[PDB]
Amino acid sequence: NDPQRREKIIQATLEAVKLYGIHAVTHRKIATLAGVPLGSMTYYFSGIDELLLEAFSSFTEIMSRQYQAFFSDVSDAPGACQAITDMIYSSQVATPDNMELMYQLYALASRKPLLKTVMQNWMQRSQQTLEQWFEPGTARALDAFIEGMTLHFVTDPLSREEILRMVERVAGAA
Amino acid sequence: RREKIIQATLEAVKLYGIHAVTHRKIATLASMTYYFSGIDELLLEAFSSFTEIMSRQYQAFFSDVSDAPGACQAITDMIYSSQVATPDNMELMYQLYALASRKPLLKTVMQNWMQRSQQTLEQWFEPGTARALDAFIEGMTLHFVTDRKPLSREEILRMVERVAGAAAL
Repeated sequence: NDPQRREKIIQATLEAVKLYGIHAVTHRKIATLAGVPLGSMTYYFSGIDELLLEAFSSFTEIMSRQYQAFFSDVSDAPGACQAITDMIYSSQVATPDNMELMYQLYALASRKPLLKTVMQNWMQRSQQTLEQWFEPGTARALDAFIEGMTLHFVTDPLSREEILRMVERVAGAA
Repeated sequence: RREKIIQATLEAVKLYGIHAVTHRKIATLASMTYYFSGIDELLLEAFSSFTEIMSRQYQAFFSDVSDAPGACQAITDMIYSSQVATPDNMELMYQLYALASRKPLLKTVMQNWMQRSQQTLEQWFEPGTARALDAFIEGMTLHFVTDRKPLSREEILRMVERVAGAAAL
């Protein structure tokens, strides 16, 4: 079955999306990107749509891990305000490759429900992280504020000390 | 008859993909090579016009607001309204954000929008609070599109008032 080469194909599909367009993603294009035979495409996946769904799925699991990374050294809610600030301060550069792919996924999800399922599982994770030090009502508000705050750079402001003080107000703690 | 073309472009974009869009698939959805020559032209014009009408309506939501508490109620209504439905043009918006990252004129038109929304909220809130309110608003509608567990009007208003802090009258 060869799990590593299945992973490669998903990697190469993702790479074939950020590079050219999802409209352009074909079996041949991905196989030549993955350095793999045409047959492996049909052996592992039932169709381009299962493949795209898996690649987007894996893209969001990457993000989730890039997300909970910021909470490595967080014991407490005050440290969690700091990690949130770090994350919003740090991801002001770069690159809008992920964010570009992600806004593509938000819009596509509103008319492809398998993809919406994947989006939901991705946000469950973010909220679950925050609930380690906040109650859901605060976790939910902080998640939304983090997501909106990130947008407000993808168009283009603003100091760490200032980002921290907005976070601290959305959290009201300590 | 540019508006037919402008809305066809917007309709095509939302009706199956961005890059997908062709000068024909647009043409059937409402001169093309003659009026509006470049297919990317076109998107710029459609998205600009879209961004201007979106920005105007958001402002208009606050037309009868006189004060900060009123403004917290208005924001809560707007956020709750977006959750019980989900607005017409939220896909085009996420598409917009995707293009803004790649093409600088859409970054600039988007930029002009964000300061429009902030200028409204600055009529009652300090720009730090106005900035946080705008981001909270944007991030909340993004969450709706997915769709997380629904929030009551009561929960949103409590959240909005926290983010506004003082005033609260």
